[PDB]
Amino acid sequence: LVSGFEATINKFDKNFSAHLLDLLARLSIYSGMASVISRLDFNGFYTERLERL
Amino acid sequence: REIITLQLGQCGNQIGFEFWKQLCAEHGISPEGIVEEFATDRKDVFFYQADDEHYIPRAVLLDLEPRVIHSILNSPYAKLYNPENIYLGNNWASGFSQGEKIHEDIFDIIDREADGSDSLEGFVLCHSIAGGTGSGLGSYLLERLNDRYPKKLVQTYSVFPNQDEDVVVQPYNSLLTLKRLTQNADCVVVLDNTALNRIATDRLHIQNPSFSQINQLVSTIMSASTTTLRYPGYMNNDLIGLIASLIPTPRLHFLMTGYTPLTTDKTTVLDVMRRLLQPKNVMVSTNHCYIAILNIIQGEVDPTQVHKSLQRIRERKLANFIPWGPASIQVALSRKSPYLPSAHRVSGLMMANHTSISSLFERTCRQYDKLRKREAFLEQFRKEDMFKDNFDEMDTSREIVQQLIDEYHAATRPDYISWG
Amino acid sequence: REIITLQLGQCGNQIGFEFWKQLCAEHGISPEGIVEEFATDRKDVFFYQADDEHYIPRAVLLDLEPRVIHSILNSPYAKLYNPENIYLGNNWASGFSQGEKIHEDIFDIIDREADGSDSLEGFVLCHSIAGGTGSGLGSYLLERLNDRYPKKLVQTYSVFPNQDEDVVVQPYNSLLTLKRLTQNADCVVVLDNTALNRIATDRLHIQNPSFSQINQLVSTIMSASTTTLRYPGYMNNDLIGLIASLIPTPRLHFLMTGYTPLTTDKTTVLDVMRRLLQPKNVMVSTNHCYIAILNIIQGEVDPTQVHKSLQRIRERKLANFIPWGPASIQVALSRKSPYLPSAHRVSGLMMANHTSISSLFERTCRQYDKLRKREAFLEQFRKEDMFKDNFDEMDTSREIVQQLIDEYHAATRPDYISWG
Amino acid sequence: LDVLNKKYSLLDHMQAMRRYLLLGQGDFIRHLMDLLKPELVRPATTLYQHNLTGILETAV
Repeated sequence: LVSGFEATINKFDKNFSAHLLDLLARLSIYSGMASVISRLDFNGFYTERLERL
Repeated sequence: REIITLQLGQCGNQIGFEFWKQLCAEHGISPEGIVEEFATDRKDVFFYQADDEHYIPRAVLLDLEPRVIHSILNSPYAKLYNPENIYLGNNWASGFSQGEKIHEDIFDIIDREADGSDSLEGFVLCHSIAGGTGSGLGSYLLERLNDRYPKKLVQTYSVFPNQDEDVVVQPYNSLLTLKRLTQNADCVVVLDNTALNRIATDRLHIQNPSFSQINQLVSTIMSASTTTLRYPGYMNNDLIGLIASLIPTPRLHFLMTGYTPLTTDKTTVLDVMRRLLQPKNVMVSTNHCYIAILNIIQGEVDPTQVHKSLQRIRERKLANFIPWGPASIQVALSRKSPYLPSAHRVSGLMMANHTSISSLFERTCRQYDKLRKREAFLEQFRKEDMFKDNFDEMDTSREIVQQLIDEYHAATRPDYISWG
Repeated sequence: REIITLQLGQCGNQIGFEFWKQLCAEHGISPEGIVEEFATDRKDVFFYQADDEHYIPRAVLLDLEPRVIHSILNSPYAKLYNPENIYLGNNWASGFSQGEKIHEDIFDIIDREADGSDSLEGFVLCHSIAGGTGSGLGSYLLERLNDRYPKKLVQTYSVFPNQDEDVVVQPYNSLLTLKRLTQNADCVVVLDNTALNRIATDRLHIQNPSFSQINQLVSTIMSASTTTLRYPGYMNNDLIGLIASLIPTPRLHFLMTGYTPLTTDKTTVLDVMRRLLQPKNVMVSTNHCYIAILNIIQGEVDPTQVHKSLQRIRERKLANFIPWGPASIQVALSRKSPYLPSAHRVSGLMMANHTSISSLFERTCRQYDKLRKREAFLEQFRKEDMFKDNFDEMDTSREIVQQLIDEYHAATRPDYISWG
Repeated sequence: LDVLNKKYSLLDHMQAMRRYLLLGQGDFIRHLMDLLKPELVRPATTLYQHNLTGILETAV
C-alpha cells in the first residue's frame, strides 16, 4: 500500500539529492562559464542541502 | 493537440466572447468563419477545421437563466462559431441543484463536441468564482467532467468579481467552489478583480467602463498563454507540457499572473525581466515565497542577451527559490502576433506558483469563518437547506482548505522534507 | 543620489515654484514634463525618471490654509510636476497644533514619495522663518522627519521675511523654530531679506517688485548650490559630502551666503576671488571670524591660474582662519549651465561657516528678551496658552541658543581647546 | 595623423583612459565606491577575478 509507495519515494528522494548536488558541485570546478550551477540554485534558499567541498 | 473551450456563467461567457473576438481579429478568419488569405499558423488548437473551408471555433456556450447571452447572440461573432453547441440561480446550492436537473442534455452537448473532434487534449473552462449563475452549476459539472473523463485535462479560468468590497453568501460559494477546484481540477488560474480594477483606474481614466477593458486584459492574457500553441514554436505545444513544470504537488496548482505593460498606448529583455519580478507589475496581488516561476516573453527583440540577462539577474541577487527544491525560473520566448496594432510590441507575462495566494485563501477563509460564527449572513434560502441540511460540505471544504493552507506554509518552509 | 524636495509655507512654496521653473528653463524638459532633445546631464537628483519618458520633478507641496498655492496651480509649471504629492495659522503654536492634527495623511504623502524613489539621499525643506502658516507646522514636521528618519539627511532653506523692520510675535517664533533648526537639522541656509532687499534696491530701480526678483536670486543660489550634483562634475555629488566639510561642530552649521555679480544685465578668477571676500559681495550681512569657507565658481574661464590666484590671495594676506584648527578655503569649480542667456557668465558663490550670524542670532535674542520683559507684545492668543501654559519651551530654546552664542564666541577664540 | 583618427579612434578613447585609469572622472569613482562598499570591505582576496570584472561592467 504505502509500504510500497513511501519506500520508493524515500529512497528516490535521497538518491536524487545525492546525485544532483554532485552534478552541481562537479560543475563548480569548471570556471565566465559559471552561470548554470547556482543559476539553477538562484542564490539563497537551496544554496545547498548537503554542504559541498 | 486539439483543445475544447467550455464557457459557462455570465462573466465566463463574456470573457470567452471577448477572447473569441480577439482570436477573430488575431488570426486570418472573417466574422463569418471562413479562412482568409492572411491565415499560416496552426489553427486546430481552438478552431475545428470544418468542411466549409471554414475554421469554425470550438466554443461551447452553456448558461443558466441567461441575460447577457442574448446580447452576445445578436452580434456577428456569434455566427462566427456555430457547430450547434449553443444552449439556452444566485447561490451555490441553487446553481448546483439546477445543474443537477438539466445535466443530461448539456452533457450530451459536451459528448457531441467531444466525439466531433479528431483528438482531445483538454477541456478549458471559463468561470467566475461565486458569479451567481455560474457558481454551483460550474462546480457540479466540473465534478462530472472529472468523473466522466479521467484521461483528459481540465483547466479553469476563474475571476473573483468584487468591486473593492461584497456579497455575504460569496465566501460560502467560494469555499465550496474552491473545494471543487482543488480536487476536480488540474490547473486553476485565479485573478483578483479588485487589484486589476485598481491598476486599471490608475493607468488610465477608465472607471465606469472598467469591466469592458478588463475583458480585453483577460483576453490578451489568455491569447498570450496559448500563443506558443497556436503559433509554431518549440516547446509545450500541448496543454499538459505547459502545465506540468509549475506544479510540484497537485494541491499547489494555483498560479499567480503577471503582465509587463501597464499601458500599451524599444527595450531589451533585461529591463522587462527586472520589471516583472517587482509587484508593481503583478496585476493580482511571514513573507510568502515563490515555489516555481515560469515566464513567457513576446516581443520584437534580439535574444542574444537573454543568457546575459540571466547572468545579470542571477548576480543582482533579488529572489531565491525553495529550500527543499533546486527550482529555477523557467523561460520561454515567443513572437507577438500580427494583425493587431500595438505600440511597444514587447509584452511580458509570468505564470508562477506562489504561496502568497494562500494568504488570500485565508482571507476568504476568515470571512467565511466570521460569517459562520455570526449566522445572520448565510441568508437562509430553502435551496441551501434542501441541498445540505447539516452543512457538513462547508466543514469538509474548510478542513481541506485548512490542510491546503498548512501545506502552503510547510512548502514555504523546509518542512517539505517532512510533512505538513 | 536621489534627493526629494519638500516645500511648505507660502514663501517656501513660492521660492520652490520659482526654483522649479528655473530648472525647467535650465534643463531639457518641457512645461509638460517630457524629456527634450536638449536634455545630457544627470536628471535623477531632483527629477524622478518616470515611465512616461517624462523626467517628472520630485516636488512635494504642503500647505496650511493656502492662498497663493491656487495661483501656483493655474500655471503650466504646476502640471510640469504631478506625481500626486500636491496637497491642499499665523503663530508658531497655532501652526504647530494645526500640523499636529493633520500630520498622518501628509506624512503618508511623504512615505509614498519616499518609497516611490529608487534611492534616497536627503530631504531638503523650503521654509520661511516665522512666515505664518509655515512656522510651527514646519518645526513640528521637521521634528517628525528627524524622529522617523535617522538614516537620511535634512537640509533647510530658510529666509527671514522682514521689510527693514516687524512682527511682535516673530522673535518668539524665530526662537522656537531656531531651537528646532539646531537639534533637528543637519544644515541650515539662512538669508536676510533686509540686506538682500537693500542690495536689490541699490543695484536696480526695483522697489515694488523686490520680492519677485528676490525669488530669482534665491533660485539662482539654489541651482548653483546643486549644479555640481545635477551636472557631471568630480566631487560631492551627494549632499552629505558637500555638507560635511564646512561643519566642524554640529551646532555651528549655519552658513553665510555669498554671490559675486551685483547685476547681471571677461575676468580671471583672481578678481572675483578678491571681490567675494569683501562684504560688498556678501548678500547676507569683537570682530566675528570665519571658521571655514567653501567657494563654488561657475563661469567660462580657463582654470589653471586658480593655483596662481591662490598664491596671490595667500600673500595679499587678507584673512586668517581659526586658532585651534588648520582650516583652509575649500574651492570647487563648475560650469555655468546653458539654455539661459547671461551676460558675463562668470558667477561666484561662497558657502561659509561664519560666526557673524551669532550676533544676528543675539539680535533676535535681544528682541525676544525685551518682549519677554515687557509682556505686552506676546499678543496672548488662546493657541499659545493651550500649547504651553508655562512657556518653558521659550526658556529651553533660550538656554540652548545662549549656549550656542557662547559656543560661537568660544570657537572664535582659542577656547575650543577648552570648553565653552 | 588621420589613419588613427578615422579607422580607429585615438583622441576619443584617451579621454576615458584619463577618466577611469587615472581617476579623472570622480563621479564614476564615487558611485563605484558607494555601490561596491560590501564586496571590498569584506575580503575578496579569495574570490575569482571574473566576478569583479562582471560587477564593474554594470557599475560603469
